[PDB]
Amino acid sequence: KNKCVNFNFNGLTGTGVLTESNKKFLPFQQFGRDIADTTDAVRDPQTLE
Amino acid sequence: NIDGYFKIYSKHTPINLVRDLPQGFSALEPLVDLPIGINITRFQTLLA
Amino acid sequence: IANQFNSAIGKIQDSLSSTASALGKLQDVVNQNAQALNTLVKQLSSNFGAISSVLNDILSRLDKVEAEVQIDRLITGRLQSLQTYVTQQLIRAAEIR
Amino acid sequence: VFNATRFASVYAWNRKRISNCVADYSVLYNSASFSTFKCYGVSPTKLND
Amino acid sequence: VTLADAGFIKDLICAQKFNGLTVLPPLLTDEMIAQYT
Ligand SMILES: *[C@@H]1O[C@H](CO)[C@@H](O[C@@H]2O[C@H](CO)[C@@H](O)[C@H](O)[C@H]2NC(C)=O)[C@H](O)[C@H]1NC(C)=O
Ligand SMILES: *[C@@H]1O[C@H](CO)[C@@H](O)[C@H](O)[C@H]1NC(C)=O
Ligand SMILES: *[C@@H]1O[C@H](CO)[C@@H](O)[C@H](O)[C@H]1NC(C)=O
Repeated sequence: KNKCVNFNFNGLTGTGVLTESNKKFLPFQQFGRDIADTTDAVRDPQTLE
Repeated sequence: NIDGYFKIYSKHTPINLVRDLPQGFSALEPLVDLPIGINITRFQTLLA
Repeated sequence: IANQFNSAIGKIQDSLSSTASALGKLQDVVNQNAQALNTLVKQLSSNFGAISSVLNDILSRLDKVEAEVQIDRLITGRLQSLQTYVTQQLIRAAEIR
Repeated sequence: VFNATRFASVYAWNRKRISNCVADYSVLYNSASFSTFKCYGVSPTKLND
Repeated sequence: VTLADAGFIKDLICAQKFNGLTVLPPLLTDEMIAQYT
């Protein structure tokens, strides 16, 4: 976290910095998407955070 | 029912009203998806 | 004449303070600058006839050669999308000049 | 899915759901027995990935 | 006038930046423009 990496979640590969979100995801959500139709948030499988 | 998945979305909200379906706004959250695959032509509720 | 000029300046302050109307000529430029860029952001969501608009969703699923038959679509669309925006922007720039 | 003792008739084709499981497709793909193994929205080598 | 960001030390312009749609500043600061005026 707070470091640059090649991420993958579920096959949603990419590149970025991961950081703990204060986005109050409703329990059924696993993604957030930016206006660009690019992901900007993810709910980890092993850790809900 | 979408493509064999029967999906239920719901909301429970407090109110104070004697007449009609409450004018106002809210969203139903997805409660459950089931892979059931059946045809549904028609439906009925259950009382107690 | 001084009283009249000072009065007229008072009427400009009131005119531009009490409502927002005259500045639409400036505002429509800042609006069009943004709207064209927002459209170019949105054009990344476009499929251009590929299996996905998204690149990794192709590259994670297909090999090298079968990806390209999708990827060159996205390239062709995105390159024309930039050329469209740049044609609009060069044209627009002439007005501002 | 491959080892059932009997299969179905095509006028009445069977459909088994798969979920909540781990998928080593190299089992199927490295099995010589298959006259065809053709993938349409994915390449076969990526099925493990 | 009511803009949505203007290149001021980093939202429409978070997304623009995250696609390489950069907005460069003017050469002349709004103070310089006011001074000339
Ligand atoms: C570049 O990033 C650094 C952070 O690494 C910014 O420094 C922060 O500035 C704020 C506001 O003055 C302070 O509250 C923080 O404590 C600073 N953090 C650190 C570690 O220095 C800096 O402002 C950024 N510069 C620009 C131009 O955006
Ligand atoms: C993943 O495994 C860890 C233990 O290895 C456990 O804490 C966690 O609950 C598991 N994930 C889920 C979604 O249960
Ligand atoms: C479901 O069955 C009814 C009764 O035969 C039929 O009218 C309807 O077309 C069927 N729907 C689907 C999607 O098969």
